[PDB]
Amino acid sequence: MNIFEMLRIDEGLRLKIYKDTEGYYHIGIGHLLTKSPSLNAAKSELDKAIGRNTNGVITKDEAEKLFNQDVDAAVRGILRNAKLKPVYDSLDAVRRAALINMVFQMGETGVAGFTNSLRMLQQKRWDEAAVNLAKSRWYNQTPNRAKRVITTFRTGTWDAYKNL
Repeated sequence: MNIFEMLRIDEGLRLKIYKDTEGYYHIGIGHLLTKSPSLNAAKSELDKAIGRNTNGVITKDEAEKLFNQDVDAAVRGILRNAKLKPVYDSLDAVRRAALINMVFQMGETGVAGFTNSLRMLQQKRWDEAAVNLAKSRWYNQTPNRAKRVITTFRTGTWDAYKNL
């Protein structure tokens, strides 16, 4: 199992513009188009990202292309982040995958704000962090996903994703 498979599970794959749980427009494999109300705005951003006139629809290859660029940017974001870097460098390979997942979903900025949970992960206090992490809007809005990542940090294995 790896980060691409993991996120492919959590995000799904939609070939047409769609709204995610917070009503924002996306496409592909959890690719944020725009934060605004305009489908037009969204269609606009989509064409600029793809480089062609899409008319709100893209191919699988196109989606995978944005996906690879997005995974790439999440990792780089973590590495350039003063609050995130040390945490990530202190973790094992599986746990690193869980942090990249969070970053991909809510942004560096949103993750760097889980201050207390970050300290706990850094100290290898697995069960304590998992409870802290669950005290969040993030867990209350998308509990099944949040749970999967959380057990992941807890246990350091892919158990939560096997059978998916």
